[PDB]
Amino acid sequence: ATQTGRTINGHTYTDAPVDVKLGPNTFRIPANYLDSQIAPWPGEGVTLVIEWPDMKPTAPGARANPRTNDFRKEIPIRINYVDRVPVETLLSRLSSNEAITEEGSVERGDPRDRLDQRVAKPQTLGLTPYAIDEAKMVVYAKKYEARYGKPPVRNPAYERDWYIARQGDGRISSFIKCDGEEFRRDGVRLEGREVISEPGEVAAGCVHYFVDIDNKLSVSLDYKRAFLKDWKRMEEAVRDVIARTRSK
Ligand SMILES: [Br-]
Ligand SMILES: [Br-]
Ligand SMILES: [Br-]
Ligand SMILES: [Br-]
Ligand SMILES: [Br-]
Ligand SMILES: [Br-]
Ligand SMILES: [Br-]
Ligand SMILES: [Br-]
Ligand SMILES: [Br-]
Ligand SMILES: [Br-]
Ligand SMILES: [Br-]
Ligand SMILES: [Cl-]
Ligand SMILES: [Cl-]
Ligand SMILES: [Cl-]
Ligand SMILES: [Cl-]
Repeated sequence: ATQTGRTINGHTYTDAPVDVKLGPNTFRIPANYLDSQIAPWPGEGVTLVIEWPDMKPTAPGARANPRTNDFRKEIPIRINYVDRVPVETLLSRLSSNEAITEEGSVERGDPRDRLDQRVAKPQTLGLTPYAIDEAKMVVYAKKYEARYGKPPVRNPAYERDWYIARQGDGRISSFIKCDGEEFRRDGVRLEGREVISEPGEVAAGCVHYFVDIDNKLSVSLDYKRAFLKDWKRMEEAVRDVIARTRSK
């Protein structure tokens, strides 16, 4: 309860901790982490926000309208208690197509949405890029056309670049999908602490997944592809929050 921001519509914004339930655990999260900067929205899970480049929360109340922070620096963080699926296999199930294709359908053989049909690329930023295998699309498009009378649609929005990081035993520990350079340009540029946008350009986006197996949490970040180089500091900032705020 140390720091104080504006008072708007009667509410004085502070960084005082707020009790947040995720499964059976209670996390005492400084209010200014929260998307609302007051209390969790109704529903399961919570949304936090951190700010590029130092992965610190928005100053208390600075996101409240009229905002005083720079919205282009925000990185929204959806944290969920995982109780509908196994947390230990979540990242492998997101990177395949068992859920979005029917058992034994032509679409279950789609190489685009299965990690085990994509092609590993050379490491960069500690990530293994995984690319679409156009040779497998030829075979797929044949059985798809012969069975529907139509060649399959190559919609660039659903042909994202994928990135994988792994633990020593091979388990997936990070999974990131980004708009391809064919779908979207970066739409912003960075030098130092500040990000200024390119108008008429839609910023390329990534979604970035990881889990906390011990707390049974999934974490989903949505951020501009221009921020991708700092993916590890983002994980580090969120895992520190999770570690520090959990009520022992
Ligand atoms: Br919230
Ligand atoms: Br609501
Ligand atoms: Br302020
Ligand atoms: Br779930
Ligand atoms: Br390599
Ligand atoms: Br997709
Ligand atoms: Br895995
Ligand atoms: Br993990
Ligand atoms: Br922007
Ligand atoms: Br998405
Ligand atoms: Br904290
Ligand atoms: Cl509280
Ligand atoms: Cl919950
Ligand atoms: Cl590899
Ligand atoms: Cl490995």
